[PDB]
Amino acid sequence: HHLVFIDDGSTNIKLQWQESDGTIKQHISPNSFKREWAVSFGDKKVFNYTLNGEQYSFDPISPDAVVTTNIAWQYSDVNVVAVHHALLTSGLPVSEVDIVCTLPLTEYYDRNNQPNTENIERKKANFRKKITLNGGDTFTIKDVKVMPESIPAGYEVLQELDERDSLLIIDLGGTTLDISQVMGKLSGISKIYGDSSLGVSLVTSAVKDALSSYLADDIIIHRKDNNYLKQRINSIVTEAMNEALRKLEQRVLNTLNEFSGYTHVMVIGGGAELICDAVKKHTQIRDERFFKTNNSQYDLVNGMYLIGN
Amino acid sequence: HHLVFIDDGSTNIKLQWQESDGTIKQHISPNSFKREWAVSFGDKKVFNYTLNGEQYSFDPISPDAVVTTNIAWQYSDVNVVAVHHALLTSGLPVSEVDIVCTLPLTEYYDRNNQPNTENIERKKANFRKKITLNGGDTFTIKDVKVMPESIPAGYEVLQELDERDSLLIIDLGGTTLDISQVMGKLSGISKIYGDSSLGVSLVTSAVKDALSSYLADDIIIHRKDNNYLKQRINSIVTEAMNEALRKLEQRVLNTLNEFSGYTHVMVIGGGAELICDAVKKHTQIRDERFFKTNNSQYDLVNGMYLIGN
Ligand SMILES: Nc1ncnc2c1ncn2[C@@H]1O[C@H](COP(=O)(O)OP(=O)(O)NP(=O)(O)O)[C@@H](O)[C@H]1O
Ligand SMILES: Nc1ncnc2c1ncn2[C@@H]1O[C@H](COP(=O)(O)OP(=O)(O)NP(=O)(O)O)[C@@H](O)[C@H]1O
Ligand SMILES: [Mg+2]
Ligand SMILES: [Mg+2]
Repeated sequence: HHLVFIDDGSTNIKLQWQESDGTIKQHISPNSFKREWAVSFGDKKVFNYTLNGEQYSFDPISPDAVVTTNIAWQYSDVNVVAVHHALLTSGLPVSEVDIVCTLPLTEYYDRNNQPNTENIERKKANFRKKITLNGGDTFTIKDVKVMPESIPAGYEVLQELDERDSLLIIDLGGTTLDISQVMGKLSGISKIYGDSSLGVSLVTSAVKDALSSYLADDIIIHRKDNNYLKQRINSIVTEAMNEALRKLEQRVLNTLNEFSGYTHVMVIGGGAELICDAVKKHTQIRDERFFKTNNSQYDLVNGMYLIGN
Repeated sequence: HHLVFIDDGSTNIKLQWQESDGTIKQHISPNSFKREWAVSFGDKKVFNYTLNGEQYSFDPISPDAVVTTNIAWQYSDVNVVAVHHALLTSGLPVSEVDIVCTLPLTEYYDRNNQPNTENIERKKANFRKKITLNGGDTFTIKDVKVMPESIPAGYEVLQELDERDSLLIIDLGGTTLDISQVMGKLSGISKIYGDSSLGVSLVTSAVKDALSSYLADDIIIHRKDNNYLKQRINSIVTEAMNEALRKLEQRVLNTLNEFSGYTHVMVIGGGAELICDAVKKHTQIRDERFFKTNNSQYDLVNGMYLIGN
């Protein structure tokens, strides 16, 4: 079977898997689905699913998309649809697959930092829900393993740490800021933290107000090039973005005040690039001990792959 | 002992209690504390606390206030400080008190909608942490009981419902939208929902951007009076607020699509007035079965009082 590692996040589903020839592929797919089939009169291609006697369709523009920011989204029908759609648009041949998926830190672990067995099993069972697609066959999910978010992204680093050092893993997602503090060699977890009131979406929504999702996203990724901005549009948007970024940074730095005793720091998630500078400065962590990739939104799923593949 | 009912929310702490003479009092106190004593050279009055060998002070203006939007805030040192400060500014005489406090729906209950016993006990034990105040004595918390959020606010109504009807309780807080669907006579809970990516703060922050916290709060509460706006300031702020409100409404209505089979609807929390209209319209719930007070931010703590007092 193909083995697919899946970071099913509330913004995008990230996939990683190894091809027959040993080539490693990554994939990303939005999770925007409405609880209704999409109608095409001939122009658009549509992905119309049925899950539990309910219609779903991929829809990246309707405002009536199903919410994905609630806690129980991890165990929802629409999550299952989102994962099947990701598989279906990945380029993998339709087939039986084993998967490894994630639960957010505060779902994977209980408030005593021990694995939450009931949540883990609920996550596995969710993918037994049966799905159909109009005008095509669907992947068949077989074995399901569950990992926590965060930890796998830091594991390659954790292997190099003294059992006594501890890595601070800072994950700024689209809708959440989650942080773990983990003992070297993954000998234990000293602290877990989850705050769903801040994510990249703060900045995206701010920019959007000053003014699709793409325009704002493009404006943000190209904030360092003045000609792109002037070109892409027709000074206000700019100030708004900088204030959003400023407020984002302020709150992230506030959050870090909840942690101490860490010797190493790593920043992951799609928002890593937006707070990287402010986090390095504030932590005063000597650079050899500060970790950030150039593909931050895939750090988790890559770490999962290196562990479980 | 005085018995104090406490809704310790991430924005404000709400208190309710009965006086010796049977008079019912309510109180509200912000939860903004920095992990450091506040310095007064003679002008300001300061509340400087020590919790676990750590300094805290009430601070409604410094940006470095301790975060209160993370999940574990319910079990934090700073929560304990916030509750003692609320008591201390309530007008109650300093003394030994029994209290009833709340856990959010998704902390009080596990993902199988059964009471989470470990979380409940962790909440009780939190108030055993010892606290001191500079230049004054602190209340002594004795017995602690814990109720869930939401349910108590709807209980007076639930008593009147057929065991077969079900009340949809919609709680828009400062940082969270939580919803329960409860069988009449509190015979059971059919569904629990928690989304921490939306709250009144969306609107408050939007207004603030268009431009203290008060100015934005005042602008919002008086959005229906054009002279107040013109007077309070020096058209932009207006459009921004209306777009924030519009987006708020859109997402709340999206959330309601996750629920069905309810015969009654109730809207509570500080944000109830901001979505009341859109919720009544969208639900198409006949008015005798739609419940909203004129003191929405105290609905929970009042319901707790009526139950436990
Ligand atoms: N280099 C970058 N600069 C700016 N934004 C980025 C960058 N890379 C990714 N993003 C965006 O950051 C957002 C968050 O990405 P991501 O962390 O993968 O979301 P998520 O995992 O699905 N959300 P969550 O459930 O809260 O953890 C997305 O909208 C990305 O497009
Ligand atoms: N009638 C009103 N109109 C507009 N805003 C209001 C009104 N009443 C209260 N608010 C505000 O709404 C916000 C949310 O209040 P509240 O629901 O009590 O917060 P909370 O319980 O502490 N937050 P949370 O932990 O997310 O549940 C506060 O900032 C209030 O000031
Ligand atoms: Mg993520
Ligand atoms: Mg509340």
